[PDB]
Parts: sequence; C-alpha cells; structure tokens
Amino acid sequence: MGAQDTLPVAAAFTETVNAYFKGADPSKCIVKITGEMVLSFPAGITRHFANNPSPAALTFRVINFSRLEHVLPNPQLLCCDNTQNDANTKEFWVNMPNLMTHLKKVSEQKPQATYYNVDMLKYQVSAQGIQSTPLNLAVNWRCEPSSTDLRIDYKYNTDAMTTAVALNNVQFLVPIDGGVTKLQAVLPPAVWNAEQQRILWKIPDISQKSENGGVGSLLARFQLSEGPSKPSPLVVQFTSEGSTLSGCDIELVGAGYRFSLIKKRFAAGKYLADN
Ligand SMILES: [Zn+2]
Ligand SMILES: [Zn+2]
Ligand SMILES: [Zn+2]
Ligand SMILES: [Zn+2]
Ligand SMILES: [Zn+2]
Ligand SMILES: [Zn+2]
Ligand SMILES: [Zn+2]
Repeated sequence: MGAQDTLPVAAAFTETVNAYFKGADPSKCIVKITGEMVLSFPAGITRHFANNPSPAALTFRVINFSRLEHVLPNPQLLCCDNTQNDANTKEFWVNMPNLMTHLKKVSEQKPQATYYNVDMLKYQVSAQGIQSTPLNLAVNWRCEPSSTDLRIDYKYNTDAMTTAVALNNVQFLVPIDGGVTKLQAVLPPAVWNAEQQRILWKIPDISQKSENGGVGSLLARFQLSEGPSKPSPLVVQFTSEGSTLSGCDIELVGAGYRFSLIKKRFAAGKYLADN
C-alpha cells in the first residue's frame, strides 16, 4: 500500500563440462568445467522505486563459493567483500547506477524483449579428473584393411553432480574413415550418415534410473572399400537441468528483490574420447 515493492529477478547457473578420455586409462582423462552466473531482469522496469526514497540495493551471496577454482565477476557491475574469511560463501554488491544504465541501453537495443540477461560471473569449477565427469567414456577400435570394429563403453557417474539428475538428449558421434560401404553389425540402433561418413547414436535419457543403471555399450562393425580406417575422436553431447556440477547456490541479502527462479543446468562442451 505504501511499501517498497519486492522486485522480481531470475538467476541462472549454467555450467559447461569439457572432458577428454584416452582409451580406458582414467589417469589421462582431462577435465575442464566452466560456468557463468547470469541475472535476468524483466522488461524496462529499471527504476521501480529508485527515486524517493533510494532504490533497494541489489546484493547477493554465492553459496559454496570455494567450489570455484577461478572466478571473474563483471567489473562493470560488481564489487565484493575482501576477505575471504574463506567461509565458503561470497557477498557481491551490484553497482546500481551502472545496472540502471546497462538495463536502459539494451532495452533501447532489444526493445521487443520481455527480459534482459546480464552476465554477472564467469567461473571455473574445481575438478578432479574422471570423478568429475558426469558420463565416463572408454572407446576401442579394431582397424582391418577391409573392416572396422567400434566399441564405446559409457557409465553414468553420480558423484560428478551435486544432485542426481538425468543426462538428456545424449548423442554419440563418430566419423568413420576408410570408405564405409555398409555397417554389418550395430547395437543399439544407430544412424549411418554416408554424406558426412559418420555414425550417430541417440539416447534420450541416461541416469541411475536408466535400464542399465546408466552403464552401457555401443557396438558397430563397418565394411571398408579403401581401408584401413584411422581412429577419430568420439564426440558426445548432452544437457541436464536441475543441478550444477559446482553445487553453487545464490541468495539475496536485504530487501527489495525476490528470486522468481534460480535455474541450474549443465551441458557437455567439448566432450571427446580417443582410442
Ligand atoms: Zn512499483
Ligand atoms: Zn587453474
Ligand atoms: Zn560496487
Ligand atoms: Zn570482487
Ligand atoms: Zn553495459
Ligand atoms: Zn556469456
Ligand atoms: Zn542464508
């Protein structure tokens, strides 16, 4: 009635996992997880009680901050608390004039948009080799001058994510050299693309709940006209929603704002496996 509005803001932690597997030797697995924290602001609002009295401070705390190996806050929009009484959380103050400036500008440049996203934090999540990959991979090739056999073994890895959630739209793509004429063996079903000379398996979901507890194999045998094939990296895609790999969370400090939603998701970035 005479009260400072609560202002609606959305938050997102979006993380990307890059992994390289080599044969079945977990020691040579190389993992890099990057991420960003994005704040989204509803249309044009910008000032919703900013004049008299002053606009509410937008301040937030990142929970489980120590899980991040490296962090780069947006230098135009944020300052934070030093120290670093390493208490695992970190408080950030948003520069309100620079935010108002910023939210006015894109509103002029994306004027038909309902919402404006702002990159608040870019980061890298501490990883520990294969333990940190959500989908462990191992690939093996047998290259005959006249034939090629391919096996890919995968395992859903529970302990890579803060909460156990499914990997969605999982794709396994492998280019097959050597002039394939036909595939004479394949399991489970896959698609062979003659134009790009590569095979593709799609699995809708992979989790603890999956038919095999998320452990499985992909097998194919190819007949060649101009072999041998040379092993090429398997390239994998997947996305997941409802969890991060970091386990970081976000909370508001003081009044003025409410998180309409805090989205957490991760997806494979460059996610490869060599023979
Ligand atoms: Zn209002
Ligand atoms: Zn580093
Ligand atoms: Zn500041
Ligand atoms: Zn700082
Ligand atoms: Zn700007
Ligand atoms: Zn970005
Ligand atoms: Zn709290």
